[PDB]
Amino acid sequence: MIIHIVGGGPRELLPDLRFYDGEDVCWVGVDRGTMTLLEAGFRPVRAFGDFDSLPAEDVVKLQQAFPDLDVWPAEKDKTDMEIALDWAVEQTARCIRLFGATGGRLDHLFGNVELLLKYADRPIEIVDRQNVLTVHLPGTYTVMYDARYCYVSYIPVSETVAEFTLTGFKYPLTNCHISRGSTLCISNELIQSSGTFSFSEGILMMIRSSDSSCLL
Amino acid sequence: MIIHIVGGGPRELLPDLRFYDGEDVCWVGVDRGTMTLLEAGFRPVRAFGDFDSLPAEDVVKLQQAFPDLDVWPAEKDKTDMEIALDWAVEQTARCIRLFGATGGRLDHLFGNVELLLKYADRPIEIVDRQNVLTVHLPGTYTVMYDARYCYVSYIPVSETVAEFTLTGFKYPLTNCHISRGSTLCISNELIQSSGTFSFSEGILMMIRSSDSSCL
Repeated sequence: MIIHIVGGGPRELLPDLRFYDGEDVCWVGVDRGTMTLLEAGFRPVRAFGDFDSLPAEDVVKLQQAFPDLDVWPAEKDKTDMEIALDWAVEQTARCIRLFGATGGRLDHLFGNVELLLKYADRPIEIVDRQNVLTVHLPGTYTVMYDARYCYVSYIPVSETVAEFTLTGFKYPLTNCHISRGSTLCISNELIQSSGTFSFSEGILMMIRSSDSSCLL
Repeated sequence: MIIHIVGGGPRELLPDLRFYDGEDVCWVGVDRGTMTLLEAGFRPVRAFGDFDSLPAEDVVKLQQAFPDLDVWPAEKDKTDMEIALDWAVEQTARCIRLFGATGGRLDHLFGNVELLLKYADRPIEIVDRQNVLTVHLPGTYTVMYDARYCYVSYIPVSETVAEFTLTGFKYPLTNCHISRGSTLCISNELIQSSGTFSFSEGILMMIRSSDSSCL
């Protein structure tokens, strides 16, 4: 099972959700992200937020389409994405992806990254038309060739990240010691069909991205 | 002196740069940022990056009207933005602002935030059409009401931020202990003409922002 949560960030930043759809995918709406789901003809198994966050005409379209929708109201001192994710991480999904979680007010993106950090031991991705962002605890992880992304960047979240090691990339790294501030960001490119990154200590962010140029 | 660096992030995210120009402003181009400056009619005192990195017509357009532009090539394991800021920080400027540093590839944004952190003792802002993002070491800081921004958020960068205190805000805090992962993001609003934030240990990010619900 895979859980795809669609929040209410700027809409031009969303990928085409049809390419993220599949029979193991359960869709969840957050704020006006629910309207995006309706437009794709997907039924959210669940939605989170208040209806004040949608235009009146949109609420009419939503309740018309799904009169029985299970909506969970906004909670004090928590964002709608947070309550959605708090629930999602209890469902034993193989992967959770957050869409509509980037762009606009930067405190939203950064708050969302803090959620990934809070749940660093869970498989959660932030995804937009140009990026997939993930955070990781020590271990060994795979990276598979993906047409959507040419660039890979690693950024230390913890003060240090020990024994950082890459296989399959343009620039090789083996047992590299990483200190935040001294190492700002490591840029690289998956050259082989697949590769790994691993580290023994700390907390590490990976961003795989693309841009207009990325069409090699 | 004020240094304004224009990078190559999505053009639509830039505020109107005319509002950020001044006699004391030295503009600096990074990547495609240089084209944005030329279109705006501001000649950069210096540019960072390679011409290979620019769209074909742009290299003509730039080398055609501004051939004497002082361009400094990319360096080893450093972004163009990095080398530009490394230089800017050496010039003893009162303020350094990075435009075209948000949106698009998020590795650019996050890498730029790491630059701000390396230089946390320096007055540097990341700015776009909806945000001003700064990072801060222990101290007491004044925040001035600004019509452009009706939201103010605080996010811990260090594991802990100690003795965090707000004065002049809609949701007050006094001598609060902040733990990253446990306090994810402090949303707020400045409700006086000036307010303060202070903390005694750690590193704290401030984001002042706006959206369509700012009156």
